[PDB]
Amino acid sequence: GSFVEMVDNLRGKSGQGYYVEMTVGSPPQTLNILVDTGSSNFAVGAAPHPFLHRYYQRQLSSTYRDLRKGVYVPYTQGAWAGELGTDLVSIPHGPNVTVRANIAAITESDKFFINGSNWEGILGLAYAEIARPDDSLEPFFDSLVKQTHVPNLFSLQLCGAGGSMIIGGIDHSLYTGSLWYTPIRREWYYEVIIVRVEINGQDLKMDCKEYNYDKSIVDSGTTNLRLPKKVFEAAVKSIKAASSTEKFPDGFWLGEQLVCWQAGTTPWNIFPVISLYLMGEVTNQSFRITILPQQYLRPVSQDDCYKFAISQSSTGTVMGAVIMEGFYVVFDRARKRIGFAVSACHVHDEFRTAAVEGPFVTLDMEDCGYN
Ligand SMILES: C[C@@H](NC(=O)c1cc(COC(=O)[C@](C)(N)Cc2ccccc2)cc(N(C)S(C)(=O)=O)c1)c1ccc(F)cc1
Repeated sequence: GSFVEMVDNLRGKSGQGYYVEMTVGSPPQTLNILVDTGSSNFAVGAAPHPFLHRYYQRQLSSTYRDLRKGVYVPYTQGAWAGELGTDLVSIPHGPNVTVRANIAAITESDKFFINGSNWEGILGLAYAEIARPDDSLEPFFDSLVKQTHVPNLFSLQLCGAGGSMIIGGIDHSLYTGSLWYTPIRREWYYEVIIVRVEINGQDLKMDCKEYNYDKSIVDSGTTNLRLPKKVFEAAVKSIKAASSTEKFPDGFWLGEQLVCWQAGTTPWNIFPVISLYLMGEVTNQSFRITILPQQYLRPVSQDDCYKFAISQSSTGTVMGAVIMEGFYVVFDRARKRIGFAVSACHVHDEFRTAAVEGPFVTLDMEDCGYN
């Protein structure tokens, strides 16, 4: 394939975030940067921190331009403060371009950086609406598309227990079967609409408005599949019922307790598959993505310890790495849609595999979204 030099450009594996190398300033300073579709700021550690191996030294960059303005970014998890500026930025294993991008130099942070994660900054790939301080701070990908001829599209293959970020296109070696597209409802987060949920083929039978209450977003920088409280509770009762060939403590289903098995003995087969039906591109048409326990049970000697990685949220549905590790995911910004196909690297067994299937007939899907 023609995008071959972008294949395998992501690292992670320790399970603490997927990062790409980005080269900033002049002379070059290369740092490991978290690939984050749940936010819209490009920011790098710019001062020593106990969890950082390296950081951005602005004094050493001749092309750095201080915007003389501060920035504070609080996330769902963690927060940071820094200084705004612009500098030259390239991705040595991404597109063959260099852009002048907004960069936040992080000087202070709380519960943001992760010990042993090996990433030192974050690349917010969502839209300007959710950028801080405000939507006038052009996100990196917006700069890329305005300044170059790189097509307005990227795609992500996250390989769980690195992966690929293809910028400007799609690489067919990264997936099997067909790509299925769901509309981006609104360009702020990567917002989508979930129309039905099944556990082992059994409908959860909740009003679809509950699935997207507040919103449903795709976020490569969130570990879990996060579900609204009412949805989470129903899903857990259903998953418990379907996996009742063995029992687990209450706190396991809450993420508070881990269960471990002897190496290579995890009874994947006793846990159900989970299907999310997403709005399709044609009227009354949907498709479904199906994940295995290998996706939603995340590994933490001779002992294989796992955390249940479906959790509750009060800010709507978040399709994090639990979802993304099953699939090659196409963020087709030019056509305002997100595609899913079975990943060439998703973790599975000889009996079951992740799936993307359709089409299905689903009526009144427009009703499912929150206003
Ligand atoms: C970086 C790291 N991400 C996390 O640990 C993580 C991140 C968020 C909020 O995440 C967010 O608010 C942002 C938009 N992704 C920004 C961000 C905040 C902090 C760290 C990195 C990026 C929430 C949660 N949960 C509350 S949870 C346990 O329900 O998933 C877990 C990660 C990402 C992907 C992976 F495969 C593995 C680790």
